[PDB]
Amino acid sequence: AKGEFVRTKPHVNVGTIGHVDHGKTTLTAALTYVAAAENPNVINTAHVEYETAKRHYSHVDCPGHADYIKNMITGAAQMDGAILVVSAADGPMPQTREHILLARQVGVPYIVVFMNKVDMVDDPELLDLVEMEVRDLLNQYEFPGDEVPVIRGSALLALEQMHRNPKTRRGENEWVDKIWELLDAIDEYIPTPVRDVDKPFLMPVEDVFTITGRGTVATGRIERGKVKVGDEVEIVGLAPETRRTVVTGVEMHRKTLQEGIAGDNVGVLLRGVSREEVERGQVLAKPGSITPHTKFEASVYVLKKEEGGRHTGFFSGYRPQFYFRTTDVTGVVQLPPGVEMVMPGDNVTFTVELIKPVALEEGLRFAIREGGRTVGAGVVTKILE
Amino acid sequence: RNLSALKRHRQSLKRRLRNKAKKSAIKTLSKKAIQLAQEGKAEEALKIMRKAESLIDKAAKGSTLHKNAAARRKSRLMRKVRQLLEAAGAPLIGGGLSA
Amino acid sequence: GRYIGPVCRLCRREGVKLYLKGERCYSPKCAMERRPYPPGQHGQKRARRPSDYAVRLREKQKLRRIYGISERQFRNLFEEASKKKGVTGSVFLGLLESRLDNVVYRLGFAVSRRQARQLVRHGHITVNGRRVDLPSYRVRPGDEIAVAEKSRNLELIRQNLEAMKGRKVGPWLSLDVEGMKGKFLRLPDREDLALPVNEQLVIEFYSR
Amino acid sequence: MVKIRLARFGSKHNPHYRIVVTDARRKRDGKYIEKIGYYDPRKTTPDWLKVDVERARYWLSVGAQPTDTARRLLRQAGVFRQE
RNA sequence: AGGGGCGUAGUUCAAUUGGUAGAGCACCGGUCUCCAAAACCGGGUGUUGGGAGUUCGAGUCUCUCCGCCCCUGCCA
RNA sequence: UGGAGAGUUUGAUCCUGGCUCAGGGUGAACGCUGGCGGCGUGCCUAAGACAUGCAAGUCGUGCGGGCCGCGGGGUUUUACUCCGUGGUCAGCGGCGGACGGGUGAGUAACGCGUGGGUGACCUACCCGGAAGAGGGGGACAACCCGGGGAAACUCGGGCUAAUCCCCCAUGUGGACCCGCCCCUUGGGGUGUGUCCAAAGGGCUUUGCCCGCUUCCGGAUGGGCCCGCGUCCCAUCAGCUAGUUGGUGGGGUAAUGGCCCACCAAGGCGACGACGGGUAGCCGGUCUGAGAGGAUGGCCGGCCACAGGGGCACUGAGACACGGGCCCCACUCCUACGGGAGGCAGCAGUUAGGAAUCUUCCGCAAUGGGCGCAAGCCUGACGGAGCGACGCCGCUUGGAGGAAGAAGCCCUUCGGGGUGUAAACUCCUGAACCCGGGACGAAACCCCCGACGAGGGGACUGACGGUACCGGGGUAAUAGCGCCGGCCAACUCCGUGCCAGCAGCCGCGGUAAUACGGAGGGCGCGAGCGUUACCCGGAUUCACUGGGCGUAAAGGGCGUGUAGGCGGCCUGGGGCGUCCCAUGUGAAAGACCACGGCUCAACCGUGGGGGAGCGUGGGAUACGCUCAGGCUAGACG
Ligand SMILES: C/C=C\C=C\[C@@H]1O[C@](O)([C@H](CC)C(=O)NC/C=C/C=C(\C)[C@@H](OC)[C@@H](C)[C@@H]2O[C@H](/C=C/C=C/C=C(\C)C(=O)c3c(O)cc[nH]c3=O)[C@H](O)[C@@H]2O)[C@H](O)[C@H](O)C1(C)C
Ligand SMILES: Nc1nc2c(ncn2[C@@H]2O[C@H](COP(=O)(O)OP(=O)(O)O)[C@@H](O)[C@H]2O)c(=O)[nH]1
Ligand SMILES: [Zn+2]
Repeated sequence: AKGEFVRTKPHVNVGTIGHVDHGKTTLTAALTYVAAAENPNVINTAHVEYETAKRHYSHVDCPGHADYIKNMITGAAQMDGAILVVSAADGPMPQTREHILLARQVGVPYIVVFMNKVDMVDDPELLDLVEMEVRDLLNQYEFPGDEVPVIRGSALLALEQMHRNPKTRRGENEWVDKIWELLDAIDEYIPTPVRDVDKPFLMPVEDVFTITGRGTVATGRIERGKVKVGDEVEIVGLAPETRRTVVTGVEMHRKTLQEGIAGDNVGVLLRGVSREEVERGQVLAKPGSITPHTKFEASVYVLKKEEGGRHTGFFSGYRPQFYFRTTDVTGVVQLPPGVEMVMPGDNVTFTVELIKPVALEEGLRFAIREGGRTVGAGVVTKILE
Repeated sequence: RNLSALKRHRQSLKRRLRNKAKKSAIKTLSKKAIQLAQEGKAEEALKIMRKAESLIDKAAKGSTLHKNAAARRKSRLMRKVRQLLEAAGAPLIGGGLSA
Repeated sequence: GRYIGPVCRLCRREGVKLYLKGERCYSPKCAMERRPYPPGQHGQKRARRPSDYAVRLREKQKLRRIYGISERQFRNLFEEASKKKGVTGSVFLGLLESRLDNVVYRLGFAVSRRQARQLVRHGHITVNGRRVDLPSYRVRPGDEIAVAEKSRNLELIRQNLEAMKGRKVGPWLSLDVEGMKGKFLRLPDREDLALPVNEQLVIEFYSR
Repeated sequence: MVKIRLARFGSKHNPHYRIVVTDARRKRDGKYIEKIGYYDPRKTTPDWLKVDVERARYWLSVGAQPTDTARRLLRQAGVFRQE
């Protein structure tokens, strides 16, 4: 009574964003119920899924808030494109801003803005006006705003049409189609990145579960290589030392996977590992691939006010939070004799002294946030300890 | 979800009902005999007592009372019955009770 | 595993000149011929009167250092010698001597025991036909030890089998110099082994 | 019923059975009724099988049902051979 | 992962009048002694939890982290 | 064939006496460190809760059907589809699901250990022997049809087959009542009277093979009973109504107050009843000179339990781990009326905890169930995996190599130390590489001979392309504790009753072998330390093997109950005691000898002990007992 998972169509990670109370959380509940007719078998992030006819999907419905940034910011890094939701009732409200500028900081390529809440207050301009403010806001953050599939439609209505009768083929609602318009037009425009399955294993940890009868499961999107049952791995980071075990379970969206390749949120039962023994900010990798570290030098670039950042500079002995992957650990700053007044807009190379050991590795990039703002970003240079 | 153990339960209830009856018979039939063996009904006493004694060794044939369990029931019948007849009344028809 | 390390250092410490090198430890520099005093920063200073314990500890260490054996193995033999019938003193020595790696050294082949060990370990030796590579192998009476065929040419087996021109072996071991052989005629005795060690004083070490 | 089988002794990768007249139900290596012989399946010694002549026959003449591969050995030992 | 609390000298506690940080126990030197205790002279002994933000200036008002407590979350 | 002591009360001494240490051990855990292999071994806690998958089936040579692929079309074509033959889904019937596997909750008890009893009993399948297997009738499934239901499944009508059920006969024989003889608890024989048997199946067919029936005996396994043995508290002293006995019944395979009427008043207890606490018992295991003490994990035997609790059915056997019924708690489904489950099976989860493993491979071997057999099932088992958890083996190199580099450390500034250590030179070649590559497996079965004995032939390997062998082949890991005494091992600096150390005595207050670092050293090494617990040392609960005037210890003193102890001579008994024979004392373990894996660890074969207790026979000094005698004790 479990069921296996078979591969064929390419996989892709997505996740709705936008201002809180707009449409993200429900349209997701819409897209899902939709692609479940012509496709048989379908405050906290909700990894869920839908399969079209050309590809497989993930999708993250992050809560969003000037409170749940940390939870949010994570899920972004793990996606290949976001469905920026916007309500025709209000427009480009603050959260909509925050999310985009943030969705940019965390890398992320292309966006598919879905104009939800179309079914409300009919207006010649309004509907067409919005499409403006967005493209103005997207480029105001260097996005291809003047060429970003802008589909329009009301999810709420789309969904309520599904609860009546499950099966509902293409456009049998002047409604159940704008979703098929976004859904269809979504597998378009936003490509499929290069997933390298030649490199050693490494999967950062997002959430950790204790599956009754089976053990602790570590979910995350494999960053390189692949793992199958019987594979040995290492839980490197945030602990006395790096514990080692073998994987005895791999699954795709609550379903027995066979060899999970890179770029797919897969869960993995780890051999004999207690729950308080595995947490986020950790990384499951190939024995020997990467080690735990505290101090390192990095080529960091400090953003200027203009781009969010500080506007006073910081001297040696600054304590911000560095983000490596699904993590966010603090660290002191101690660098060259001089370089003292390192104010905004510089490319210095200091040294961090994290209080918590994290799987560092020359070549890995990161970001710095202090005072509710990305004060900087860079990459790991040489490793001291 | 299940097993061919059931084949034994069904089979169980059946023969549980088989010797269940064969048993209660010997019983109602053993009393009927003594219930007379003391009235004086010498003749029909042995008649019945002779019948009872049959049904007894009968069950003994199968898994009902096998061996001694039967032997005993008999001793106690050909005992209580005779012990009531010599309570005034010679043994009429030869019956089972050995003269 | 076995010791591995500065050895004349032990030749020193123990007082008695030991032979853990074969060639050098025999020349004008076994160190006991230059600094006949213990190693370390002190070594050449007033030696306090050794405690009854020290005495035994040293005596035992001496013996076990000669054969380059580990304490674990060394002890077992001793315990083993106890249970067996006869004076534990001799018996112990016997067993100790029956050690292949050592029997090899005793018959030439190897200049030292540390070398004799690598031979047995690397194959080069044989027992009644088949080859044994376990240094701890215990040779019994009547067994003939012998270099392996593929070994009979090695640059070492030569020299070491060369210096055996004349030099006689213990009255408990015979030797065919040309046909690299040798038999364990009899079990060696306290006397036969002129060892600078007091056995019945080492037997004391394993009591209290 | 009573039988004549092999109870495994020796150790891992070193079988050394003991031919015995136990009882059918007993666990294989449990308490047996009487040892009558042994069998070294690797004949790593000029005596990889010995059997109690007088005894094997006794038990046979009373209902002991030799095991399949057990009989094979009793036979080879000359149990049945009546000449 | 998200809420809400707490964190000032060694230690219990002060300035909810935003203008450097003060009180008792305690401790540290000096005289004295072998060294203390005692007596007498003389001393605040501070990562205000870290680091940034406003401010001419922040313990105080904003943020973001750290550790700890408490309430909810959490089956690939 | 076997016994070691030391530190610490004093200014000093001797004694007493406690504390502490050196030894061995462990299903361990914790710290630092960690290369290989072999054999062991791994939930000690929550007998807590558990997703999933598997751990028990098999026989068509017992029987009748459905259904699919095929011989030949019943007729002349697909008609009443006969039957051919191999399949497959259940049903009926049979044997096995009562073994094997798990656990230690309960249990202080005939539960276990041990030795016996049963004239008071059972034992399916397996052997040996005796006599049989002749007639006859009938039912329910399956299947057809009808019906209620979410499901699990259930109701009704009606065919039908058997090794399913029933009636009659045969009575070798057996059971039961009464009489008799032997015998002695209910056993064996006999007479008269009742009552009781059975099934056909496959062939290569008046003969076999597999069954069936009744009886007798053998085996094996068990039930019940009994003597002796089996922890702590007496601040627990009295306990008892089915209680103790009887008579007659019920009950069981069988004794029994096991249960029930009725009668009698008993039964038990300081030789520790009753009660409370703790605990499965044993072979053994650790320690110990021994006597002892501690313990009961893995292996083997016995018992008990299967979510908690009660109960019966079937059956040779269960009051039944993956059977049933009921109640309870908890988990889950529900169409809300009733449904489903029980890992202390294998593996895995979670909780608890200092802490204890793979949802592996194979039935090739051994063993089991069913089968004529082929063969099927087998998380028993054989293996592999993970963990220095343990024991054993192996490696990190070998030989050269300076009146002795550097660096670091000391220094009476000459030098000493690390130190043959390194470097360097030769040399061997763990790993790895290529090639070859098992043992475990010879029987079921087929063939000649009778499917007997004997001879011959074929198939079958999970571990594994692993062990192991040949050839090639690189210098290739080292750590942990300790250095005041006990106890092996010392110097410098820092520190200044601080920081800290500490098993015991104790170290630290400005020259600290005692703290911290360094140099150096000692011990051990893929380990080394730590904590916990057991024995030892502890003759410190003293049987072996101690004590009480003042060290802890003589009762305040009488009188005396139970109990313990008992002068001299002689005889009977022969209980203690001692001796001989004999039965028992499983295996494994331990010990000893010899073998097999290159050794060892592991492992096999053989050998030798042994108290206890049963039996028979014997001894009679001493103890006891009976009897007679004595006067030295005692009393008059
Ligand atoms: C930021 C949080 C977590 C980041 C995590 C990691 O980041 C990364 O390390 C990443 C690697 C480059 C990283 O270091 N990110 C770290 C940094 C990356 C920074 C990149 C790219 C930039 O370039 C300078 C880029 C945004 C740049 O800025 C411009 C924006 C200016 C905006 C001004 C603000 C305006 C008007 C405004 O109204 C405003 C506001 O927005 C916020 C608050 N109040 C305001 O009033 C423009 O849009 C350009 O595009 C990797 O992606 C990792 O894999 C990761 C995802 C785990
Ligand atoms: N007017 C309108 N309301 C909508 C639409 N879709 C969703 N809503 C409603 O908007 C509210 C918030 O939607 P939600 O999915 O929670 O957005 P998010 O959770 O903020 O991403 C709810 O009441 C939804 O039912 C729509 O298309 N039109
Ligand atoms: Zn030397």
